[PDB]
Amino acid sequence: EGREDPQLLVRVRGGQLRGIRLKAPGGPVSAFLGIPFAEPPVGSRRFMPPEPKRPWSGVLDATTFQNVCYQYVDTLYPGFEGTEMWNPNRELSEDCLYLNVWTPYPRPASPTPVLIWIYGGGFYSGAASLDVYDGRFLAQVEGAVLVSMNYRVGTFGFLALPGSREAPGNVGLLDQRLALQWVQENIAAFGGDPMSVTLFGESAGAASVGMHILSLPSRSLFHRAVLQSGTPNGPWATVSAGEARRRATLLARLVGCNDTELIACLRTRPAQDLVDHEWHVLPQESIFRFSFVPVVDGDFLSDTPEALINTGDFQDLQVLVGVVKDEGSYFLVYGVPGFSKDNESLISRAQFLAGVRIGVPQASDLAAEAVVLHYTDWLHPEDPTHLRDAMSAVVGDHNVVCPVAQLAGRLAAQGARVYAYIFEHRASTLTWPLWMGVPHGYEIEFIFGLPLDPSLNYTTEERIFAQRLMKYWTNFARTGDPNDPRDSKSPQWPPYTTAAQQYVSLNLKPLEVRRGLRAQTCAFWNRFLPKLLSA
Amino acid sequence: EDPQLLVRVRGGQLRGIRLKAPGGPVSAFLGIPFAEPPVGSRRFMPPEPKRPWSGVLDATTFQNVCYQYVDTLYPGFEGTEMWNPNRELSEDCLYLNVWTPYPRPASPTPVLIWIYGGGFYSGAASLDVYDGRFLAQVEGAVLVSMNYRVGTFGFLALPGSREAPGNVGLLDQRLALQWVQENIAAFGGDPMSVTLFGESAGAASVGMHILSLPSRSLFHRAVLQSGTPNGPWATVSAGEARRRATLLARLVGCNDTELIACLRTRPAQDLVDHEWHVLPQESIFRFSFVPVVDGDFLSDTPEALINTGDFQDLQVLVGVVKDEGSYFLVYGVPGFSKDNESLISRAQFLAGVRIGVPQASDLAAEAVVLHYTDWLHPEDPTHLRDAMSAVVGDHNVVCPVAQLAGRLAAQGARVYAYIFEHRASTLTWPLWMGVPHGYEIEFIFGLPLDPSLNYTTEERIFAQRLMKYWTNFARTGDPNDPRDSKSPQWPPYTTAAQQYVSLNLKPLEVRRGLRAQTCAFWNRFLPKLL
Ligand SMILES: *[C@@H]1O[C@H](CO)[C@@H](O)[C@H](O)[C@H]1NC(C)=O
Repeated sequence: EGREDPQLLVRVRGGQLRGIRLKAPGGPVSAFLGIPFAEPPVGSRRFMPPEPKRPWSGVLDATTFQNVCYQYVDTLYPGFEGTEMWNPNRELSEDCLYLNVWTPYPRPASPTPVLIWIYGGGFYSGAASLDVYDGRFLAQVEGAVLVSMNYRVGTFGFLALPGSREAPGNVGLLDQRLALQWVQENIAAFGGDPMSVTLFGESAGAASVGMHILSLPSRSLFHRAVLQSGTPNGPWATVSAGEARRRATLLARLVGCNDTELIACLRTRPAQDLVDHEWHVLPQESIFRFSFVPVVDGDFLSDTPEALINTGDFQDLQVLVGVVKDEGSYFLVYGVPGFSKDNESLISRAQFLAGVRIGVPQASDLAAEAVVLHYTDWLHPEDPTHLRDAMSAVVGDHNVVCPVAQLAGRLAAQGARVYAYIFEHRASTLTWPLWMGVPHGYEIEFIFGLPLDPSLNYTTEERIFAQRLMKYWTNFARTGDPNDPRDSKSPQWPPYTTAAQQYVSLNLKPLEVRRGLRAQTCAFWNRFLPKLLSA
Repeated sequence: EDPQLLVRVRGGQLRGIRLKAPGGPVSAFLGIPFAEPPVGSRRFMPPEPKRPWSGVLDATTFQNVCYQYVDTLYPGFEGTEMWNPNRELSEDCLYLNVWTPYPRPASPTPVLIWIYGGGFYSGAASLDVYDGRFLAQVEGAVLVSMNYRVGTFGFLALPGSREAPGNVGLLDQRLALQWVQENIAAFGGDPMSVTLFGESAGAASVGMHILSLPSRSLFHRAVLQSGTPNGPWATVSAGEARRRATLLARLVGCNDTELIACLRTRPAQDLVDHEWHVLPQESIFRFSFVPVVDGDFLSDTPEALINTGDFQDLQVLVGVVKDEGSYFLVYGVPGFSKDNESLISRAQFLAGVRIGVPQASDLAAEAVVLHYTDWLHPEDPTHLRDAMSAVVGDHNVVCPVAQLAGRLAAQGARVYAYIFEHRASTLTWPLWMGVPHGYEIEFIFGLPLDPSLNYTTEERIFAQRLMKYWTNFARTGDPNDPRDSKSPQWPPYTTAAQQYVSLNLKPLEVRRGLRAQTCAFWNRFLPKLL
C-alpha cells in the first residue's frame, strides 16, 4: 500500500479492495464499487444458481461501477432523458454479479445500520449504477451504510424449466440473496451492523423485497423491509411453473432449440440473441407482459405469494410500503394506442375499452365490462380527459396500488407493523408531460437525496423534502419506525391497521393522514374481480 | 238544492256535497259509478260502461274500497293505518271522485287524475292523503281519482283466455280516463288538458298508460312519483301469470273456462287468504298479481317498449324520495323493525341482500354486497342498515326511475325530475327511515294547509310550492312558475346533462346525475351478470 489513502483500503472474505473517496454536497463519502460477490455466471453457468466468488489476490480496484447484466435497451424515445435515465450506464455483459458499498468518510466508529437497495426494471432490466440510485447522499447526510447489487434480469435471471437441474428458476432472486449473504459476512469490515439490515426497493425491486420476506432461507438475512410501488403478490411479479415452462420452451424454439438438450442449446446462443427474442414469447398484447419473472417453483417460493401472505406469521416484521399518485400513466405510452409522451393523450371511449383489454389481458369479456363500468364517470362517459385518466388508474390500480393495499392489509392482520404512504410530489425537473402526474418510479430520486446536488436544478423546497424523506427511510432502518423519537412538533405517522387503514401523504406540505387506500376500488380488484374469473 | 252541486253526466244527474277547505268552499262528487259492478260472472273480466240511471244519484260520499288484503303488521299504528282501507271492502268498487272549485270553474280547467299506489294489491281513492280538496280550492284544479281493481280481482290472468284476460285493473283505470274525456266538461274540466299523476303502483300504472296505445288518446301529460312500468316488481310474463293463477286456484280447491268458473264461485276473502302464498319465496315483493305482459294492453315488456317508443309530444315529471327503501325492510328483512334503530350485523346484511334482490344468483349477490359495502367501515351497523335500505330503494325505484327518465329523454319526451328530501314533522315511523316511500303525497295534495293537522308553518309553504309545481306542470308541461323571474329554474332532464332538483325546505337546488354510478351498476352490469 504505502502511499494510498488509508481510509480506502478494506478487506473482505474474498480479499483486498481499494475504494474511492467521492465528493458529496456537504462532505466526502467512501465508495467501494463493483465488488464481485459471485463467480461470473457465464458459459456453462448460464441459467444456473450463483456460486460464491472465489478469492482474488492483490488489491481489487473497487473505484468504478461494473458491467450491467445483459438486458434489453429501451429505444422508444432516443435522446429522451425520461427514458435514458433508466437505460444501462455501463457495458452490458453476463459477467455482472457485482455489488456496491457506500459508507461515511471516515468509515464510522460504532457499527452502523445498513440499507440494501434492489433496483426495479420489470425483471428484464436495471442496474445498481444508475444515477438515481447513488448512495452518496444517504451515506453522507444520514451516516448510513448503503449497499446495492446487480442481479440477473430477463432470460438470464429468470428463464426456468421448473424441476430441472440446469435451469431451476429464480436465479436472479438467488443472485440477490447471495449478495445479502455477502453483506452478513463482510459488511462489518466497513462499519456496518449486520444485525441491522433493512431491504428497500422499487417495483420489481419492491417485489423482490417482498419475496425475501416470503422465502425462508432469506428471512434470516435482514430485519426490516421497504416496498416502493411493488409487491410479490399481484398479476406481474410471478409465474406458475407450467406457464414458466411454456415460455422457456417457446423462447427456445424462437432461437432454434429432455430439458438438458434444450438448455444446452440455449447456452450456446449469444446473449444478444436471447434478448432479441425475449419479447416475442407473448405476442399477447399486454403492458406488464414480461415473460421471465420469478417462478412459483415450490422451492424459493413454496407457494404463490397470495397463498403465503394469507397464511404466514409476520409478527416479527416491520414494513414500510407505498405508491406514487400516478402509477399507471407511464405504462400507457408503451403500447396502449392513443397514448404518447408528445401530445396530451386525450383518448376516445373506444380507445378506452381497447386499452382495458390490453391492460387486463387475463380478462374475460364480462370482466372487461366490469372494469370499464367501474372506471366510467357516467356524468361524462365520453370525456377524453377523464378516459385518459381512467386508463391510467386502471393500469395503475391493477398492477401496483391494489396489490400494495392487499399486501398492507394481509400483513397488518398477520401481526406486522406496517407503515403506508402515497407519494404526491411531481419533480420540478421531470421531463415527462404534465398529464402523467407523478409517474411510477419518480420518488426514488427524492429518497436517495438527489435534490441535494446543487447542479441538478431542484428547487429549495425539494431539497428540504428530500431531507425529510431520507430521515423517514433511515429512521425506519434504525428503529422500525419512520417517526422521530425526539422531534414531536411534526405530525406522527401512524401504523396502517386493518381497523383504521391509515397512511400518509408525502408532498411539499407536512404529513397529512388519510384513511383507506383506494378502499372501494381495491375491494373491486382484490375481492370481486377474481370471482368474476371463474369462467 | 244548491245548483252548483248538481251535474248532468251522460248516465244522468248527480248531486255533490259542498266541502270546507281552509281558504274557502269546494264542490265534490264522491263515489260516481264509472262501470257496472265487476261482480259475480264479472269477476276477472274487463269493465263495462255503467248503465244510465233514473233520477238524481247521490254523490256526496265515498263509495266502497276494492277487495284487498288489509295490513296487520302494526295494528293501530298511524304509520300503517293511513294506508289501510277507510271504507267498506267490497268487489263492488268501480267509482271515481271529482273535486272542483266552488263556484264551479267559469272556463275549462286543466284536470289532474290521481291513480293510487299500493303495489297492485291494495289502495283506495278515498284515503286521507289523496284528498283533492286543497288542490281544487287553492289552485283551482279539477281533481279526479278512481278506484281500480287490485290483487287477484284486478290482476289475476290466464293469458289468452276469454274469461280472465289479465290487466283488468288497468282497464278499470282506462275506463275512468274514458269517463273523464266524456263527462268532465260538465264539471268545468278541460278534457283537452288531462294530466295523470300517481305514486308507486299508481306511478307504474301511469307509465303503463304511456306505453299502451288506446290510453294515449285520453291524457296529455304524466307524473310518475316513486314508481315505473320497467323494473323488478311492476310486471309479469304471460307464462308466469298463468302459473301463479293455476297455483292460486289449486290452493282453493279448483281447462281455462272450468278453472275460472270455479274461482268465480269463491268468496272474495278466500282468494285474499291465499294471495300471499303464491310466492312463498321470502322476498319482500312476493305480491303475485300485477299487470301482465300480454301482447295486448302491454304489446311487449315495458323495457322493450320504453326502449323503442316515440315520445315526441310528451311531457313527464318523474321523481323519487330520499329513502325509498327503508319502509320495506320492516316487512321481510330480518333485523329490521320500526320499534328499534335496526342497527344490523354484517351477516344480517348479506342475508338481507338475498331477500331484497331475490332475482340474484350467488355471484350477483356477491356483486351487490360488494358495491354497497363501505370498505372503510365494513362492519359499522349504521352503514349496513342504511346500505340495505339503499339496495332496496335503488333496485326497485331509483334506478328504474333513472332508466326511464333517460330513455324518455333519449327518445324525445320532455322530462323533469326531482328527488324529495323533506321528512314530514308529523311522521310516526322512526328516524332511521329518513323520508320513506309514500311521504311526499301528503305535501303534493296540500295537507299541511289544514291547520287542524299540526304541520309546521314552513311545511305549509313548502306544500303550496309543490302544489304549484304539479299544477304548473299540469297547465303547461312545465313545472316552473311563469310569473317567477327570480330563479333557480327547474331544468329538463336530458341524458346529456342529467339534471334534477331537490324538493325540500331550502329553495330548489339543481343537481346532476340521479345516482349515476349506482344505477349504472343496476341497469348495465347486473343484467349481464345473469
Ligand atoms: C397523440 O399521438 C398518438 C400516438 O402516435 C396518436 O395515435 C394520437 O392520435 C395522438 N393524440 C391526439 C388525438 O392528438
